[PDB]
Amino acid sequence: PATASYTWDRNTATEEGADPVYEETTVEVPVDPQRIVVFDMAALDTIGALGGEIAGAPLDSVPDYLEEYLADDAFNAGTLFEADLIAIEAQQPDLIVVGGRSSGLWADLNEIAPTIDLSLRGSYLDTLEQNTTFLGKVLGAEAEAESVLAELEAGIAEAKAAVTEASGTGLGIMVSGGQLSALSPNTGNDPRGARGGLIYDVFGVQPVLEDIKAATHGEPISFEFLLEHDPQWLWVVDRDAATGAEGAQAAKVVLDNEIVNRTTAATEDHVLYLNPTAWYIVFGGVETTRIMIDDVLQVAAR
Repeated sequence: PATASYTWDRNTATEEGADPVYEETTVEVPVDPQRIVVFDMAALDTIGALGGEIAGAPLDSVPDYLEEYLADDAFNAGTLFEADLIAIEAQQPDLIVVGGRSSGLWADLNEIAPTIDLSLRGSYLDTLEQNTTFLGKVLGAEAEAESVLAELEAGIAEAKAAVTEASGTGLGIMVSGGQLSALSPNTGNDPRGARGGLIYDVFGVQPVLEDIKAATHGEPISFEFLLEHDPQWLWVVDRDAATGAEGAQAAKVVLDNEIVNRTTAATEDHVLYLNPTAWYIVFGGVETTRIMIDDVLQVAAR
């Protein structure tokens, strides 16, 4: 009937737009927990992949590829941002897992049952390894955790090889509301920007500019930006697809314009679309990382 001690540097800020202030926190998590409530899809992902089952979750947000890991009678815990604390309290969970968008809900949830925050810390890759190992200990699935990490390391290396063999320069963009935002390699340990940098930081695409963030100003880029710097490969994340934005046109059609069609990437069939839900909503987790690996491996085929 053991517990496992979890200690991390918690962002005490509740807005995710606020300058973080980190404070070390420890929580005693029960081993082999029997009613887990998860708000962070990436933790939901990994818990499923190690053989677990989710008892409660923001159901309206669970991606179809993770739907299978819900309990047959799983209850709705809230949304990605907000908790139904009366429902949850009634449901008497024994472990609650929070992260990212739900990071701020930590203190309220922890009053109900031991809650851990598996927000991204530092490296996407460091987070993948730590969270998966830890959850392994919680679920009594240490062997499975060792195994999926081995698989994921081999898959990631496979994709990096594919990217290297494609060579060239690349640019990651995120389309939202007909607008374009340049993705940039993550500079610093700032975990706000780890997601954008994934394509460069984990998979090794060489950036079209040695300092994209600089040239970008932080402001959206024009179609003319693509044409100017003309990356060999263009990696596209349709953010509106992932968030359920109404009246939004698909990334594909947004990029179907006289300017972009003159781009090297377009004329050479070097525009690759990444899975919006995986790359933008979930961003972490075992099955999600596999989806990423398959997405990157598309360069091999072009």
